[PDB]
Amino acid sequence: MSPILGFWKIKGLVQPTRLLLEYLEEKYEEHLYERDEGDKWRNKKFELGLEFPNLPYYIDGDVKLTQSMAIIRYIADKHNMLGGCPKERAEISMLEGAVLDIRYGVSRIAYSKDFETLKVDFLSKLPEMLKMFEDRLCHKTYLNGDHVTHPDFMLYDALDVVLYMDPMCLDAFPKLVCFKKRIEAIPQIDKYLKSSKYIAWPLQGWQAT
Amino acid sequence: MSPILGFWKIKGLVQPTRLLLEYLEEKYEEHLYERDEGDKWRNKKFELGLEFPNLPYYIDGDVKLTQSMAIIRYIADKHNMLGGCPKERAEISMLEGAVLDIRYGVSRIAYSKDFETLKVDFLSKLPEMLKMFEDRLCHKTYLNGDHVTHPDFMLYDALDVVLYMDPMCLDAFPKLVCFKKRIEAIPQIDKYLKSSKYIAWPLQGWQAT
Ligand SMILES: N[C@H](CCC(=O)N[C@@H](CS)C(=O)NCC(=O)O)C(=O)O
Ligand SMILES: N[C@H](CCC(=O)N[C@@H](CS)C(=O)NCC(=O)O)C(=O)O
Repeated sequence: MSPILGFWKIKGLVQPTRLLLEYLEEKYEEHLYERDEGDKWRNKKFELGLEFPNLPYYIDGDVKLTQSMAIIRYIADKHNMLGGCPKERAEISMLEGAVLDIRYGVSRIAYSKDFETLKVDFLSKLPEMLKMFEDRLCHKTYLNGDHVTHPDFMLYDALDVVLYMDPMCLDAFPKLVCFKKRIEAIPQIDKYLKSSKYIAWPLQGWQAT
Repeated sequence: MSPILGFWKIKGLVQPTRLLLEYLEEKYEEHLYERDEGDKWRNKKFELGLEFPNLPYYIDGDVKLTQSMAIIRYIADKHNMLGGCPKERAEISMLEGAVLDIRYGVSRIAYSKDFETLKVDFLSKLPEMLKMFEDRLCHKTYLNGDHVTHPDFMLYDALDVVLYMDPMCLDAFPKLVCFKKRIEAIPQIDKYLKSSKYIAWPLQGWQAT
């Protein structure tokens, strides 16, 4: 059959994956659970055949995956986009785990209570990470070269997110602010963001702060 | 030259990498910073040539990597151990991101203050993850088959850790308790754990709780 991706109905960690799939004009159906269907899940949580039930999940009829990072890499690997050799592949991973630092850093807090108190403690160190990227896209169109690569989409995420936390963190960093438009300027990505399938909110679990 | 790995002087996220390297009888020198040398770092933090300075780092004279996960995968990829095809590689990733859930879950708290209060909230959900593994090693010697694979070592980590947090979480889960001995029963892994290079404490940043 044609790919079946599932996860809640938000952005969390599936979005980067959404964008990528979309970017490759891939065919896929979505299983979305609401703010109240939190049990509709609890039921099929096993019925599916995942050796590691969790969210999001992906069934290829060729595979049954859990773990968000594993899902996106797969979709990638099925397009040569993972690498060419040890050196390059470990380079995207580096880029990968780099974009992560931001994102996870965004939730290791967002759910807690001292947000307004811990975000400050984050925002102090935020720019030191962001800039690193800046220097990357200085003489490059996308984090790796002329071709795209999932990390590009994963970054487009961290950014869209942070920019709700403080729409100024990117001024000092110009090239990044172009990377965003550059991405949002890919036909594919456009057709999506302007349609119905696009989830504009929330960024995490409805429960979050 | 011969590989050069660096990180603080603890376990954190480098250990799984340590074990693996050791397992492959690889040659490598270690850059270890003490509890007070927290500035000895701050200096070379850039002097090195990492496009994404952070800890741990690895210089192959072929590459300069940051991001712990990227480092271990590399060492792996340089031994066919990463996969064979899309399906299998995304399977180790799944196993990968699975072992992660435990470990990170162990620090998203360990540093905070309500440990003794949040660990309970963790330990309630711990077994639901652990068991998943249990069912994996039921009819297998290691998380993937007869051959080893880095995730095996990453798990041997989560375990050695948790078992300081509550030495009973594994009783109900027998096969895992064998996996531990099974691992600690690899000549290589033995020669290490019983030597000087082995770091027995702490599991995280000295600062931690
Ligand atoms: N580290 C994540 C683990 C998943 C996770 O944290 N999932 C959340 C999304 S906010 C979900 O609620 N999980 C389902 C569950 O707890 O059973 C991954 O690789 O997918
Ligand atoms: N997600 C980690 C990022 C690193 C991290 O959290 N590193 C800690 C180890 S406890 C270190 O202190 N980082 C150095 C720094 O902040 O400059 C990775 O992939 O390596």
